[PDB]
Amino acid sequence: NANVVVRLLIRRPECFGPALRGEGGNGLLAAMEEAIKIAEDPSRDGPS
Amino acid sequence: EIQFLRTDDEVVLQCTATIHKEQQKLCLAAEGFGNRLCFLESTSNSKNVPPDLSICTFVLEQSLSVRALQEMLANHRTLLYGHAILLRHSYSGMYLCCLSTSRSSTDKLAFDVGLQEDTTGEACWWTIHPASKQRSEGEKVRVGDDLILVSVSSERYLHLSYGNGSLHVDAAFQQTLWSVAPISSGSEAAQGYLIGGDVLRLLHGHMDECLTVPSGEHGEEQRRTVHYEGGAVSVHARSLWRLETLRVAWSGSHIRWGQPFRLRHVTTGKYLSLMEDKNLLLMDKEKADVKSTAFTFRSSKEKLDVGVRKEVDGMGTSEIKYGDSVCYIQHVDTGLWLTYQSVDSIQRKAIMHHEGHMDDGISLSRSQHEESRTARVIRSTVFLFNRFIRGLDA
Amino acid sequence: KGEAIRIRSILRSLIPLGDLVGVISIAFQMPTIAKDGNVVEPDMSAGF
Repeated sequence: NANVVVRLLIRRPECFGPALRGEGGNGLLAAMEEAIKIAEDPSRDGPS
Repeated sequence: EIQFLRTDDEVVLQCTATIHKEQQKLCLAAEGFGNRLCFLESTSNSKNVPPDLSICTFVLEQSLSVRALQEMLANHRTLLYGHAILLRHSYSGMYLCCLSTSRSSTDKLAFDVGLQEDTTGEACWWTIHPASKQRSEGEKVRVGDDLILVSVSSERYLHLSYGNGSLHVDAAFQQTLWSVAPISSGSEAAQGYLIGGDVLRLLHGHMDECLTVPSGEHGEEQRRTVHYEGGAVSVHARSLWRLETLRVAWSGSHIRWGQPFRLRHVTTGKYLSLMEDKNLLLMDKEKADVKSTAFTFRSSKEKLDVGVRKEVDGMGTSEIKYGDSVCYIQHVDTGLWLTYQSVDSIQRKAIMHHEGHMDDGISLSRSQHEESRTARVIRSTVFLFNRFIRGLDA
Repeated sequence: KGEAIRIRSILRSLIPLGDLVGVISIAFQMPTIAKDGNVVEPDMSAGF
């Protein structure tokens, strides 16, 4: 069940999020601090 | 009866590229010595720019089942979908593979596709999967069928990437449809007869003089002329010509009388052509138009009705024989005949004349694979070394 | 096992080691006692 899942999520790479998608994504770490930024900013975090 | 593609046959892998809302067919190409990385050269613009199929042709080595290949890696059939094929580059003799390295121009998952000396390892083997729902695993591979390839080692798809500024081939999980068109079949080839893509020598009636270019004095502007010389020139690499047909598919079929073809000097890479002054002159690949670079062999010098026969998808009849057959060459449009000046290391110039001399017979002598490969390597080294010298001079 | 080695290599291709190290290197903000004597509790449902 692990091999099938990894093959399917790698056949469809958009499952990995925009950061790890790889057509110009910033990266896992960069998205990590970006989500930190969003977490501190109230406008991007809540509906407002 | 629809043909089925098979090993020991020579094929080109074609993929479609949609640029400016227009589809351009491209064959997977890779120059053996030098750049191991594969690339694409246009095959849709054959009229304006000749395609170099010598680096686009591949040979199917073996088609083993998944179980058999796994077992043997642990240690004239018929293709079926679900097999793994071994593609060997006809010119270089090296095998297509996933290089396991990545330029990472788009993403980190995709790897580069190149050529490998050694077959051992799962990189060289590529599994054929049916890209059409009308095809199932175990079905016979069709000539007109469209294919998708999966690498055994990487489990990526042979993918043409539009994301790069230039069209590129990479092993990616995105899949791209690859159409494979036959060039020739080895079994049906007849020994001693001219076929498309051969490297050959144009030998005059006496065998003594051969059509060639001036000796190398480091100037292409003066190398561009063509004439007849004899002696060591016959065994040298300046008198080797490649007869390239005008059709992309079945280009390795037996050449027929009155068949349009283009001649390319192997050492210089320029294509034989006719200028407005009715004098032959070599010109570059980019501006080698079909209306200036196309010639036809004819059995008799007199104006027999050549006619038009519909081109067929097969090896065909062996109308021209090496040495035995006597050929007469003319331009397709003007119809003049290639002939000597009649004014003579003969160093007699060759001209394009309407009625031509009586002794304009040129036979055909086939060159060996080693000698053709040496000339190709010579040209590919001259180009690179001249680039290097020009860079140092700048 | 060839398949297992392959899956591990693919996973390392998906996730660079440096990104893992950086995300591990990112630290937390911890609650502090306010001036009245109450420890301000940063809501972790809105934080790392």
